[PDB]
This record gives sequence, C-alpha cells and structure tokens, in this order.
Amino acid sequence: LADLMPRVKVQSVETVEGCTHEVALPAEEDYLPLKPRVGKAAKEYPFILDAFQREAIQCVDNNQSVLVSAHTSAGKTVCAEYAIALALREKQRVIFTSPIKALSNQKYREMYEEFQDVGLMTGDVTINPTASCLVMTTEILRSMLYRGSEVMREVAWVIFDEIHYMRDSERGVVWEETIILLPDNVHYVFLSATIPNARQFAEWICHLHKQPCHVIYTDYRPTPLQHYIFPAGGDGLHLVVDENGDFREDNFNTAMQVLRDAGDLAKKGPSNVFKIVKMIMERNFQPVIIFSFSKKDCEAYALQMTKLDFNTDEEKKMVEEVFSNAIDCLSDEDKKLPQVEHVLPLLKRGIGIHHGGLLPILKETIEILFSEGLIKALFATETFAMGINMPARTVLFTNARKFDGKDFRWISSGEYIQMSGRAGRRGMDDRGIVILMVDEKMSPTIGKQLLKGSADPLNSAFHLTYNMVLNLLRVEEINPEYMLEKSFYQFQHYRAIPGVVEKVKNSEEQYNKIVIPNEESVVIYYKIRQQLAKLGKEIEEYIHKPKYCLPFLQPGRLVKVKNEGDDFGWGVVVNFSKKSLYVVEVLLRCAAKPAKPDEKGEMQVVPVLVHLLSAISSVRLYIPKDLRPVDNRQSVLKSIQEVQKRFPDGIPLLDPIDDMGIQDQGLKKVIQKVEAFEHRMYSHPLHNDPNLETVYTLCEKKAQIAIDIKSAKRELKKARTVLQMDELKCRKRVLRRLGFATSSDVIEMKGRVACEISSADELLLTEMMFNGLFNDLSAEQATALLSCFVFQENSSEMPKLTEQLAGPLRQMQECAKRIAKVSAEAKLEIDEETYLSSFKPHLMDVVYTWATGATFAHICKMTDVFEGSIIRCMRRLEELLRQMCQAAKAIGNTELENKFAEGITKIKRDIVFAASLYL
Amino acid sequence: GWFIDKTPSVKKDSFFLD
Ligand SMILES: Nc1ncnc2c1ncn2[C@@H]1O[C@H](COP(=O)(O)OP(=O)(O)O)[C@@H](O)[C@H]1O
Ligand SMILES: [Cl-]
Repeated sequence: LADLMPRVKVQSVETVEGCTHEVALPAEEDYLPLKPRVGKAAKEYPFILDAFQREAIQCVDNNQSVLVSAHTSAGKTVCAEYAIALALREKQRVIFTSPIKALSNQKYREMYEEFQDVGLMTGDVTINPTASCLVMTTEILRSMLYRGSEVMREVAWVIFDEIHYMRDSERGVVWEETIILLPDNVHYVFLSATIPNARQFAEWICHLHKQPCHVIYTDYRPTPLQHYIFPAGGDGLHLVVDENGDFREDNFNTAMQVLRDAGDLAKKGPSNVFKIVKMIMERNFQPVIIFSFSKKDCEAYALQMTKLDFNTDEEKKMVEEVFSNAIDCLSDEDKKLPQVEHVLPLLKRGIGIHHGGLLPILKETIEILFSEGLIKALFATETFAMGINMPARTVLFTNARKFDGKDFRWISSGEYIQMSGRAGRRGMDDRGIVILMVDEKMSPTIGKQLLKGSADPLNSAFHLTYNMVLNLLRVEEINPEYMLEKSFYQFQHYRAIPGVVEKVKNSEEQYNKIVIPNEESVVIYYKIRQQLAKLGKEIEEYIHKPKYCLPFLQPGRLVKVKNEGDDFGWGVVVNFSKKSLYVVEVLLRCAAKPAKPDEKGEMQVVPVLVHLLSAISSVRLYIPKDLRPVDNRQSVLKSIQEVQKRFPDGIPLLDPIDDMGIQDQGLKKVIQKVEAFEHRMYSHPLHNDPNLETVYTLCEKKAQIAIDIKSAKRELKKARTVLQMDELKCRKRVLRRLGFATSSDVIEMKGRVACEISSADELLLTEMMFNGLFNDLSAEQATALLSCFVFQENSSEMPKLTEQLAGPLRQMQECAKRIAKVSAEAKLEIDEETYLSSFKPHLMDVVYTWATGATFAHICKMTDVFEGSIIRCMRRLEELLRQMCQAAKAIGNTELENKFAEGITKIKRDIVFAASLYL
Repeated sequence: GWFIDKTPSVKKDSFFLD
C-alpha cells in the first residue's frame, strides 16, 4: 500500500545525574553524538549553569533543534538567550515567539536591555521590524508565513516560549499550524514544563522537518515546595507533601476527617481566607499569591484585608511614588476614575489584585509593585499564573473546583503544577509553600495524583478553520490535506502504526511458513469443529443458569467441569450451597489442576462455581456416606469407570428441554445447528484419518496467525486513517457554494478578502461585506457592529438598544442565518440558534458612544461589565478593524477601507490605548 | 451400582422449620 507514515527512531544520550537527554532522528540516518563546542561561547552567564542547561546549550552549539522540558523557574530562558546570542554573533536572525501579547511585551523588555538589537511585533505594536531578534506573538508569526517569505529571510532560529499554549483550544491551533509552516532549514528551541510525552513531540518535529530534535528533561526544582491542605472548618494546615516530594497519607487522611465532620448536619465571624493570609504574615510566609477563579471573589477577598496593613510607611511612600509616576501619563479626567481611587488604598496597605477586569495600566502597575516586593498579599486570577515568572514565597488556593460545561470538576494536576510553580523564589527562599483549601470530600488516590502526579500529557487540539483552508489554497505550494497529515494531532493517532505494520509482516511471514497443510479440505473440517465448539459453549450457558440446573444437582450426579480451558473430565456431586453465585462440591480427577492423560489420577473433592459445569448427566451413581478415606475416593473413580463402560456411546446427558425445562426458543435453533454440524463432521473424509490431529493442529496454528493479521490490519486501517477529512470536504463545500473558492480549489477574489480576517469569523464578515451591508452604515455604527465579532467572553444581560444600532444588528443576523443554513446544507454540525447568539451585542451601545467622543467615565456607567474587559474588547476591535481595512484593500474597495480607517481613529485615543508600561 | 434419575427435587418455599 501507499503508507507514507512516520519513520523516526529515538536514542538516549548519556548525561550526568540531574537531566535526561534523548534525540529523535530519522530512522534512515545514523545517530551522531554532539561534538564539543568550538571557540568561545556565544554567551556567558553570571552563575554556574545547571546540567540540563549545558546539554541544551550544546545542542544549539551543534545547530540542532531542542526541546527543553523543565519546571517553571528552573532556567529554561537561559537556553533561548544563548540561541539569540549565537544567531546575533553569527549575523543571523531570530524569532522569539510567545503565545500572548502581554508576555511578548515583557520579554521584549528583557531581550532589549540584554541584546538591544531586538524588535517587537504584536497585534497592537510594531517596534524595530528590521531587528535581528524579533519578539512576536504566534498569531503574528503565522500571519507572516502565509503572507510572504521575508518573515524568515536569514532567520536561523525560532524560540517557542511555553509550548503549553498548544493545549489551549482558542489559540492552540494557530500554534501547531505555525510549526507546520516553518521551513525545514530552520532550527527550533522549544521551552516547556515537565510533560510526560516530550519524546512524542520531538518525534513529531523530526518527522516534520526531517531534522534531528533533542529532548532535555529535568524534574529539578531550584526551590523545594511544601504542600499543605486546609480542611474547611479546620483550625490550621496539614502538611500533605514534604520537601522531598513524599506524600504524607498520615496528615492527609486526618485533614479530610476534619473536613468530613466540619459542615452543618455533620457536627458573625470572619473569613477563612482572611485567617489564612493573616497567619501567613505572622509566619513570615509573605509575599503570597492568593489564586481565585472569580474576579468578583478576588476583589472581595482582597477587600477583606483592608482592615489590616502589610506595608511599612517607607514602603507606603515607595508605593505612592511608583503609583503617581506610572499614572502621570494619564489625562486629568482619567485619574479620577473610580478604579484608580479604589486600588491605591489597597496598594498602600500592601494588598494587591490582578485579574483581566482591571485596566491594563493598573494591572501592569500592580505587576511592577509586586516584583518590587511592595505587595505582600496579592489576590490574583488564574491568568496571572499563565505569564512571565513573577514568583512569591507562598501560593494560596481559595477554591479547588472549577466550572466546566454543565457539571463541576476538580482542578487538574496540570493546573495545580502551573499555579503552585510560582511558590519558591530562586535565591530568596529556602522553600516555597503551597496551601490548598478544600470544601468537598476528596479521595486519597486523587489527592496523591493531584499533588505529586505528573502533568497532563501535551495533546494537540488541532482543528480546521476557514481562515486556514483559504490561506492554504492561496499559496500554490501547500494544500489543506498536507496541513492535516503533518499535524501533531494526526501524528499522535499515527503512533500505533509503527508497531502494527512490523507485526503484520513478521506474521505474514510466519503464516506462509506454517502453510504446509496436506490439503485444502482440512480448513473445512477445522471450521466445522470450531462452529461445534462455539455451539457447545452456547449450550453450556443455558445449562449454567442456576434456575435450570440447580434442581438436578442431587448427590451422586455425574457432571463435567471446565474452566478457562482445562477440564477435569467427569465428577460426582456431593451437595451444593450459596457462596459469597452458587457452589457445588464435586469429586474430580486431579487450587489443584486436573489429572494428565498418562496419570492414573486421584479423586479429590473440591468446591466449584456452578457456572463452570459444561454438561450434566442423567446418571446418579451411588456414593459412600463418609468420603474422608482415600480408598472410598478411589472406589468412586472405579464406579464411574464402570458407568463409562455401560455406556460406550457416551455418558447420557439431560435433555435441556424434555428434562431440564428450558423452554427458550434460542436454545432450539442451537441444538438444531449442533446435530447438523455433527453430521457434517462425521461425514468429512478427514474425521476417520489417524493424522487428523496432526493436521488439525497445524490448521489451528495457521488459523490463529490469520486472526492476528485480521485484527492487526483492522487497527492499521484505523490508525492510518485521517480523521478530519470529512470535515474538510464539508468546509470546502461551503467555500464552493459561497464563492470563496472554485470547484478546483482555486482561490476566488472573495476568498482573498476573507484571508485578511483572522481575529474573527472571516466567513460571515466577508459575506456581510460583499452583500453591501456596511455600505449604508456610518463608521461609528460600522465599528459598533463589529464589536459583536470580538466579544467572545460574554456572560451578562443585554442592554436596551436604539433603533440606529438594532437595524444593522438585525441585518447582520440575517446573513448569519444564511451562513448556518449553507453549513447545515453541507452537513456540518452547527446549531442555528447557537451561531446567531455567539456574537454578543452587549457593547454595541458602549462602543458606539465611545466612537462619538464620550469620556471613558461616561461609557462605564452604561454596563456592569468590568471596566478592563471593555478595554480588552476595544483592543481586539481596533485590531479587527485594521484587518477589515486590509480585506477591503485586497479588492481595492477604497470606500470601505476609508470607513474602517475612520472607525480606528474614533476609538484609538485616551486610556483605552495607553502605551504599555513595559514598551 | 448406578441408577438414572431424570426428575428433580423441590422445596415448598413457604415452610416454617423448627
Ligand atoms: N544556574 C542558575 N543559577 C542561578 N540562577 C539561575 C540559574 N539559571 C537561571 N537562573 C535564574 O532564574 C531565572 C532564569 O529565567 P527563568 O524565569 O527561571 O526561566 P524558566 O522559568 O522559563 O525556566 C533568572 O532569574 C536567573 O537569575
Ligand atoms: Cl561542550
């Protein structure tokens, strides 16, 4: 067949205790150990490098891609810096790509102060494009690879900070899509955390770019952690994991027992979080991060602490100075905002908050005050853990459960690893501490798997998108089929083919060797007996039914017993009773095993389950009263030997219908097939042959080898299958019907328009644009309408909308229905009501009034949505508008380009687009 | 010797033994 499957081996390089080194290679190539670096290093560091860093360095010295899998704060960034150093030293280019903008900004600050030849590129900012070392968001990098080749001109290295972003669903597809698009001549540095399938990843990179890829892994943690649990309604903390990483079941069970009886029915005041952060300051555990999955809970817990003060008057003066300096850029009108007033009292008292709801300038100001130690008790959301390493001495969890779908579920070990990794500062702490608050009973096994358990594997979330398909039809070198065959998602489901195909040939060889049966008629005999055996077992099941056989288990009844293959011939029952199922005590020929053919045998009474009886006879031979003696047991064996003689035709069996009473209709058709197949058996020319058993065993062997080939090919045809082709055929069908591309998969002008839209539903917007919906709108309502396309995170009640805004909305929803009907007409899994309601219009009025010139203060009164979520949306809208301009420019539609351009200016002003403090 | 029995046994299921 045409099996174009992966063919990659992996070898283990020897290294010093402290790290493990594997390298994934193409199988054809011969492994070659890294040779020592030649010449001075590319970068020296102000510390002694750890073993895992040296090995990764040696990879980059040898111009070979490497994946570094170490815990956060272990020193992964050291490796990337050496790559940047080496490429700059060699007058080559570098791209340090990060998944999030905010991280890209901070990394740019790092890279700039260190190398100075660096630039930045995100959806919001573009600094020094000609830099030799570009920090850029992954979204930007894929957009450049689809656009042109100058993105990678003279680029020798690409650094992927935190590959975990691939697990994400909203932006993990762009990550994987990017790696598939890079040229093979490029070398990669991947930075990750402890993942159990790091090898699988390197194997993919190796199968993908036909180049060796290394794996450096280390569980080294520069600061050991002590994990504590706090039972709800409990007075203090139980050490559940010590610094050595051992799980103390001693203190875990005693913690949950306090939890078991703590709640009402099992048996004002302050808060439990309050009491935990209080003892934290009294035990010198500060600074601490208190993670809360609800921004509303995050602000409450932080406000409870306003009663206390965690800062010295010196630190106060520092906080106030750092705060007033970071705000000076804001306009007088914006300094009076209520959020600016409400937070400064908490910062003065050493309390801080961090969540997506804050304003960007404040969120970053708090990040700065935290790195300065002026914030000793920070209540932050989960997002704060998915960012640059800003560690604390202590991490506190307010809740252990998170809402996902339509049911509650604990937090995964992967999430606990992520957030707890911030406890423990490199040189500042002898040991970071982690505190977990539980309110629901927790099994010990899951507690061990959660605190000490490895991180969840790194599995691809790759899926298809119209924006991806269209861009792949635009390039005349690649096709969407290629993108799927070369994805990590497909590589992981291609992972069973290696072992399967090798076994099929070896078996196919072993099958042709045992292919020595004298004649082909033998197979017919074999299949006949095989059927009789299947029928035989079916009859037994009816006789197993205790409702049918128990009445005939009188002492002395002859019974044949078989279990899992081996049998004990015949035997006599003595009595029966229940077990724990029923059990009968039966003499048999032999926890013992049956007697062999050459052995004369020795009778022994043993209890056996009733569902182990193959046949039951009509005969009841007489047994001695006291069966304890051995001589009596032999006497029974001789009595049955005489019964077998009185019936050479076979010991008579009970008619299951005439005698046992099984009136079931299925047993009728089974007994008919038995008599018919028994007639076929004795008719077969081979039945009489004395060599039958010699040829029936070679036939049984050749038959089993064939069974393996069948099941092996079965899973191989599954593993070899591409799973997402049906979706692709349906999505191409949608693009055909709507005119984005032709039946021959050639991009139409309409498709090139959609290509420019990546931050939203390209398909709906291009349809809206081509239908002339925007043509009648003003720039202020045009931009307000687009707000529905960048407000994915919506969970509030709608507002009262003016007719000037509902008009285009109703018009837009009409095109949305048409998009759904055609998708369904293509047999795509889509719910029409779900599609229309996905575009939340909640900020139509807010965006519209900001477009007209209203102050930020004025628009906040309009909606209860947290004020930071408004700015996050406006930033996405401005980025989307910029795309819309590129879309209209693709067809030269300058009148629409001028309208979106106008929308940009109307919203790009004041604090919404305040320059980041890190830039 | 040996004998052949194709008939089963029974229990009242309502009896009170003692
Ligand atoms: N061998 C080392 N010895 C002492 N400190 C180190 C060492 N390597 C890295 N560091 C420190 O840890 C940080 C390195 O960057 P880091 O944030 O830990 O990367 P990552 O967390 O992704 O692995 C720096 O603050 C650095 O001072
Ligand atoms: Cl070396």
